[PDB]
Amino acid sequence: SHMSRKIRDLIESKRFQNVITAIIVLNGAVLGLLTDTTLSASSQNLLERVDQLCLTIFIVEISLKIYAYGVRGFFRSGWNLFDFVIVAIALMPRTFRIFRVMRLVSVIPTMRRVVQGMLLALPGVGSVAALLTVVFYIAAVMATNLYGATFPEWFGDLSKSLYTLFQVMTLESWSMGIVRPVMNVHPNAWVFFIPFIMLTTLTVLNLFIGIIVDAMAITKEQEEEAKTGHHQEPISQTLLHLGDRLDRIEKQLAQ
Amino acid sequence: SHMSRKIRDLIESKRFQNVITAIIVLNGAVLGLLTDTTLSASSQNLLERVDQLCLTIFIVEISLKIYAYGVRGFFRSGWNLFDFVIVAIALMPRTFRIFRVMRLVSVIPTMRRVVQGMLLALPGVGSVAALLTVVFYIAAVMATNLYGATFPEWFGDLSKSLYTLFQVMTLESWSMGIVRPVMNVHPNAWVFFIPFIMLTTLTVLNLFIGIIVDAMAITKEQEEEAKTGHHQEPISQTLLHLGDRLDRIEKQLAQ
Amino acid sequence: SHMSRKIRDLIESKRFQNVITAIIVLNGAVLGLLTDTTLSASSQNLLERVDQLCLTIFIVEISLKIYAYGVRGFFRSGWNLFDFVIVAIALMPRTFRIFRVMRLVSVIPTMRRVVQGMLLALPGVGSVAALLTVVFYIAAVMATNLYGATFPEWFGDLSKSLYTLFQVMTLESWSMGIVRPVMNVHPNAWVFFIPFIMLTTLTVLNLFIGIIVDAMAITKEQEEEAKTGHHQEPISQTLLHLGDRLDRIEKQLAQ
Amino acid sequence: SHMSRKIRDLIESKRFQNVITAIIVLNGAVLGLLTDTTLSASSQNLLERVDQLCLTIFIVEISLKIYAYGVRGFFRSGWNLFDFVIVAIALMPRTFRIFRVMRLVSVIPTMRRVVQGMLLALPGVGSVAALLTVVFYIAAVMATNLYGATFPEWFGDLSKSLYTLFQVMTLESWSMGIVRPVMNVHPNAWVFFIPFIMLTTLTVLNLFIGIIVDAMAITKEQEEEAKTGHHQEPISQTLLHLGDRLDRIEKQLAQ
Ligand SMILES: CCCCCCCCCC(=O)N(CCO)C[C@@H](O)[C@@H](O)[C@@H](O)[C@@H](O)CO
Ligand SMILES: CCCCCCCCCC(=O)N(CCO)C[C@@H](O)[C@@H](O)[C@@H](O)[C@@H](O)CO
Ligand SMILES: CCCCCCCCCC(=O)N(CCO)C[C@@H](O)[C@@H](O)[C@@H](O)[C@@H](O)CO
Ligand SMILES: CCCCCCCCCC(=O)N(CCO)C[C@@H](O)[C@@H](O)[C@@H](O)[C@@H](O)CO
Ligand SMILES: Nc1nc2ccc(OC(F)(F)F)cc2s1
Ligand SMILES: Nc1nc2ccc(OC(F)(F)F)cc2s1
Ligand SMILES: Nc1nc2ccc(OC(F)(F)F)cc2s1
Ligand SMILES: Nc1nc2ccc(OC(F)(F)F)cc2s1
Ligand SMILES: [Cl-]
Ligand SMILES: [Cl-]
Ligand SMILES: [Cl-]
Ligand SMILES: [Cl-]
Ligand SMILES: [Cl-]
Ligand SMILES: [Cl-]
Ligand SMILES: [Cl-]
Ligand SMILES: [Cl-]
Ligand code: NA
Ligand code: NA
Ligand code: NA
Repeated sequence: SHMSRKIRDLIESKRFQNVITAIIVLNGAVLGLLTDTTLSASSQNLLERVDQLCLTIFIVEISLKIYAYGVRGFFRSGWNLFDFVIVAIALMPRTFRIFRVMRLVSVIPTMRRVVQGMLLALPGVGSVAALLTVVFYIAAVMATNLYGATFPEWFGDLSKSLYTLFQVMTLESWSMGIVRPVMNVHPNAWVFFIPFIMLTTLTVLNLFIGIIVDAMAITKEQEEEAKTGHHQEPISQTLLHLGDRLDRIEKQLAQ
Repeated sequence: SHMSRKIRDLIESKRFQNVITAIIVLNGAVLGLLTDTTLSASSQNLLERVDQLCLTIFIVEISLKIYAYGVRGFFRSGWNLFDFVIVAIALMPRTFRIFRVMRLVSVIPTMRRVVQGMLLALPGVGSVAALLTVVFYIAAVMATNLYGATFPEWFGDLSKSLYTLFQVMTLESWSMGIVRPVMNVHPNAWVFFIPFIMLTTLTVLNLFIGIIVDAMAITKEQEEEAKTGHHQEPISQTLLHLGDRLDRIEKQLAQ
Repeated sequence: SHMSRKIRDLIESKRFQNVITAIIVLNGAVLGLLTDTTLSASSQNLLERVDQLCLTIFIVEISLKIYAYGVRGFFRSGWNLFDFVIVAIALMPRTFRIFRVMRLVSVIPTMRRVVQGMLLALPGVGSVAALLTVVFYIAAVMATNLYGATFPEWFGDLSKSLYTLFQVMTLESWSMGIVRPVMNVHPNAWVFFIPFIMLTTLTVLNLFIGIIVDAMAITKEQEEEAKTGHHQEPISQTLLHLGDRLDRIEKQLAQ
Repeated sequence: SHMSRKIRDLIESKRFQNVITAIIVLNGAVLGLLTDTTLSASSQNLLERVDQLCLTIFIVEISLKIYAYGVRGFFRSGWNLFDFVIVAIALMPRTFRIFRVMRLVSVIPTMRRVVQGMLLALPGVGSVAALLTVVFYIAAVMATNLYGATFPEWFGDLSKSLYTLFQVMTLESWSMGIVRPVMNVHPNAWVFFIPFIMLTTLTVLNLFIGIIVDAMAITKEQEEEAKTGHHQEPISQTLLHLGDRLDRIEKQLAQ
């Protein structure tokens, strides 16, 4: 009965998605080729047109979408917003056009759900992250005061110290490159660095594991709802309802 | 009543498996000795005959098998196919004969099941892997543009950048060897590299954990079915059936 | 009806907490600025007053608290004790004032619960930690005896050996920096170092995983009790009570 | 009524255990002091007597034990056997006496149970370990053939290659120290090394996680049985028995 309705049906098809995916990939491949500094002037010119085309197909797509759903209903979705900004900002002649390839995530549903699970897991680890942040800040202040005068390249100011401490937490050359040189001047520096490592590696892995365990559960419920309209009821609710059926046959057997 | 049937019984015995295992090991040991560049001409000649023998015993084995199961029923199995190719390609006088030792996996059932679990887990992490791939590709394009002119050995082209970024994701000399040298020329490069590390280490570990958790469950169900013909019913189905027995005694107590 | 009661209500408000949080942050920011060695004499003087103020607001706070709860009831809490010491020791004109910023943990409840979970998990991994400790001590004695005379910088005495072995367990330059140089003199040293690595990396990760899995469960029960006054009953107790309702309807249907 | 019985009661007391623990620690402390190469002749002499004493107290202990339980019942226990060998071999005037300190594990029950869980978990990961072993062996043969002539220090023979590949699997200097130098001569060597890393890091972590998850469950059941004489019934058996109580009230309500 309606134009709008027939467009939404197009937008939401599997073929349309495949086509926009193919254009993202192509845009991506062309921006990759353009890294090649040896290119002829005409080749670069060509590739830049392919990019122009890709960007155009993107504006038609988003247009189609803002029409078929209306200004307020398109902007209802973070993903549409994201798609919109990514495409919009390219219409302002920043220099990292290649971020356009993140649209593979916004356009492919299973990929969107991976990202959604990870974003959704961030709140629940916020206290673990804050504890890490506090540990970092305190360590960076002490390292600057302790070591900044004698090791200024690594600890000369707070910024330097944070950088160095991040390197130390990743275990990268922590000993041969940082702590042994420091200990030649400050023999007890292991008393600072080895507890720092123990605590940050424990906390970071806590942070990581919390994100991953949650993100995987969220994603998995999203995949279920996407396929069947509902998710698995948690065992605890299943046992709750079993508790109810038991109450209703205990009460029924009064007489 | 049948030749075929008596051969299949041989093939499927525990003694036959032990014998083929022993020949794989021996083939493997001889290819190891042949790495020894100091060997006398006669020793090498000997070892090469032992390999020839090993390969022959393999053709008889596979023959036995294609006969006792017929062309279409042998080629029904990925493992038979794999065994077939590995042995076949050696009959074309590639240079990595040592891959023959992967037959330890195809011939030993518990080992086959480990590999089966890992292959079977690959689909379920395909979106996590694709997200990693996207992150890599985008990072490699930006690193080439940002750093290729000033650091061409590490970022001079897309290939270089991908390699370097893989090294960076593994945390290997990421700071003393790559990022500190880069920052002497581009002082804000930590703004690129430290988020890259955070995101890829999170995603890779997500990838790893997903594979392992699934592969372990799959393998474990395979080990159960191999031993008893069935696996453990998931708790959720057990609770489902408990829900059914409750319905049938709630309905029965109508009167 | 009471002063005490109206103060406790202030102390326990959300606004009061926000205010003490803001003062910790500010104290923290000022101690950070003071790392900056380039500061004018007047700037340093200013910042030191801001610290003096911050410390004062802290004494009023703790005073308020010891009054509104009484000496014995304030000192009932580890966190109050901790808050008390941190603030008290600053009234003794040690040099790491920046530890004051750990009060973000004692004053923010969700952060307190993260730390509480980790402390509470320590007992249950105490045997895994002791095993690691034993492995370290034995390794450090043997490394000193084996390698101390020929590699005294790394193994010259027990202290040196422990340090080196910690570095080796973290995998930092273990081979190019320590074990290959050692093997040029003692060709079988891989027989010591590679088992050391296998065993300590297995044990440390066991230690880490045990802490994290437990700390996460404890923290999560604390967050529940903080919000609703109780936690989730473990599935095992739920099944226990289900077993009871079954007994009471099996016994009831005697006649 | 019996000597034997009163000795076993002594052996099995908490005070006796504390005393043997204290002697292990002391033996351990003295062997540590003896690493100190600067010691006076008389100090070393003293410490060596303390060791002699410690070893003597150990023989009385084991004697007490072989008597109070009899030759066949003492040798029934792996831990007694282990205690016996450790003490016995010292009566043969090998040079790593410090292994005596592993008796802290055999004498302290919670520590014994950690080790027991890890030993008991080894069978269930045997296939994952064998797969790793196969991957290593094949990689080491190919690396020797590919790279041995041009990089003999790292790949000159099978032993060298295994060592290098272990280093590579731990990610230690894998790129700046091994693979970049190799690629200057063999530009496609990343095609060998990067898949090697992906596969071995996945497999090793699978190995590690399998050991730890199992060892923790085993240990935890052992701690339960040690305290209460039984362990927790697995949920699956609890649900089985719930299924039985349901059958017995479905069958009972026939009439
Ligand atoms: C977890 C958070 C880790 C964040 C680290 C912050 C980096 C500091 C940013 C900064 O402002 N810098 C100063 C210039 O803008 C660069 C520093 O990173 C510093 O390391 C350099 O000065 C080195 O090149 C000197 O050795
Ligand atoms: C996660 C995917 C990581 C994949 C990495 C791809 C490697 C690039 C393959 C390639 O085509 N190369 C060019 C020649 O074929 C070799 C490069 O690896 C490159 O690093 C070398 O040019 C260095 O030797 C220079 O410093
Ligand atoms: C898991 C526990 C790891 C703990 C490590 C203890 C460190 C030893 C403390 C000590 O007393 N030292 C001697 C001076 O006080 C410093 C040593 O750390 C040592 O490494 C130095 O002498 C090096 O600078 C020489 O190469
Ligand atoms: C996962 C299993 C990793 C096991 C590694 C086996 C080590 C090899 C033992 C051996 O027999 N060697 C030869 C002498 O006995 C020593 C080698 O380790 C070798 O690396 C040395 O020759 C280097 O010093 C040369 O660069
Ligand atoms: N693979 C490995 N990673 C680590 C990280 C830390 C560690 O010790 C510490 F105390 F830091 F946790 C040992 C190891 S082994
Ligand atoms: N053993 C350890 N591995 C890592 C890996 C990453 C890390 O920080 C990051 F933000 F990258 F995750 C810290 C650590 S400690
Ligand atoms: N990322 C990785 N960390 C490790 C730690 C240890 C290891 O081998 C060992 F035997 F030590 F466990 C391999 C790896 S891969
Ligand atoms: N902390 C980290 N350890 C690893 C180990 C391997 C890895 O990539 C690979 F493909 F090897 F798994 C990335 C990372 S990040
Ligand atoms: Cl770009
Ligand atoms: Cl010092
Ligand atoms: Cl070969
Ligand atoms: Cl810059
Ligand atoms: Cl300070
Ligand atoms: Cl040696
Ligand atoms: Cl010793
Ligand atoms: Cl090559
Ligand atoms: Na590492
Ligand atoms: Na490293
Ligand atoms: Na390194």
